[PDB]
Amino acid sequence: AGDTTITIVGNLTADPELRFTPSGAAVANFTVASTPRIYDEWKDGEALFLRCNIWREAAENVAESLTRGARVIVSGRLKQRSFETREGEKRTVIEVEVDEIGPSLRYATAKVNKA
Amino acid sequence: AGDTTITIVGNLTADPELRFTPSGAAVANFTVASTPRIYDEWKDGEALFLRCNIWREAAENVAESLTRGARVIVSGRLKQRSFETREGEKRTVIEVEVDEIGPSLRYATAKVNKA
Amino acid sequence: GDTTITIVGNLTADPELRFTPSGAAVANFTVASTPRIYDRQTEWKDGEALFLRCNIWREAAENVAESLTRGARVIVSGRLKQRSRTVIEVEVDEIGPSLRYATAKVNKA
Amino acid sequence: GDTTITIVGNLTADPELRFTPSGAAVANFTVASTPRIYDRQTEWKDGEALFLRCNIWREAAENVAESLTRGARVIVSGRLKQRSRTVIEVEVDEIGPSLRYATAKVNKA
Repeated sequence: AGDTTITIVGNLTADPELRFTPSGAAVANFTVASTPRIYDEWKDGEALFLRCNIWREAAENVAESLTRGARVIVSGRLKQRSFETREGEKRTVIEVEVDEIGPSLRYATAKVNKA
Repeated sequence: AGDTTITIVGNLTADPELRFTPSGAAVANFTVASTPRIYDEWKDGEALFLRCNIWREAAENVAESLTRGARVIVSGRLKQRSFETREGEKRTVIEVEVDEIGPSLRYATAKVNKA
Repeated sequence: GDTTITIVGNLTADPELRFTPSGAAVANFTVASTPRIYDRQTEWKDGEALFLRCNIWREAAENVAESLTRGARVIVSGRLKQRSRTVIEVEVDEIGPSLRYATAKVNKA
Repeated sequence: GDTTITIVGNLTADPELRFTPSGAAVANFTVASTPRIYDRQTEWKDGEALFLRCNIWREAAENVAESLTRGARVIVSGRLKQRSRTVIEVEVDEIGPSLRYATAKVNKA
């Protein structure tokens, strides 16, 4: 189905965690901190931390290509979930299923190596 | 600062709530339910409910132009917040500060009236 | 895999409605998006102005034809496509009148 | 107020680096985005292929020049702008190599 996609630019809060599923598929998890502009001065504002995940090869590349602090351009779709019941109440979580990710060449360089 | 914007299409979970601030400014709140495609059949999947808010005039127009069920195209920026402390723990909320919103002409018509 | 974009702007003129030889409806129109420029506390101004032509099909274009006219403010979500010289247009997925400076009485099908 | 878009694709060829008469660096390149087509359980295929030319300035274009070459897969975030006949290009805000089929050793400034 897909729908509702977003593009976010920010830095990894920590190194990408690459763990393997029993089926052989790799999963790369990382949260992206997107910290805004400035003015007059210059003031960092708001900030948005989004939990991301990517699989297969893309996941492995990511794991051995990015580290904590890396500024990246992320594209993917937004996924939400909700909780409940009469003894406590309503909780909401959200994540991004990354379609593509790359380190930003805004404040850095990098020598790419296709396979 | 801005940054991280999104565009979502969906239906209002309920009529837009228009309340007035003591300062005279109007606030329009509404949550958008974005329910996905299908196939083979046809299966509604995932679903994403996003709390939106718009002010000033745009807010008032919205309030007297849209109702529960209305299919709309929303554009704006994503805003997140986080909670905490040693007796309970971590909670996260998110909202969209609408820049522009309009009813969709995908499954309907509407006669617009500029002011 | 398509490249999607969202654009806000006004209709260069009344939407053009036609019918392919098969019967399918087709509406062509162009949106003029005018930018932001500032100085903040020293007067803002509008930008270069971007003109993107849009196409919409089936029962949706029939809705555009019926609701939108010249100079209407609209928000468009679609996919960039380039023709065959060779221009870049937008195949509309969703479109509706912006409620920024206007109200509207919607009517479901 | 600008119209922003995100595009994935490969570099039509090595990036073109030049310097305005003032000294500012400028990199021009074009991204070829190739779509998705399917049948699901009956073989998928790629689409029409969109070609958008991109420009990037200052110390960022100097980074593009140094990291990207012909055929590299990249993800671009920018703003649509139309020139003066009259074409539509993308003024890049951020760009980096897609890690879909490749790794990379980044190096902060």
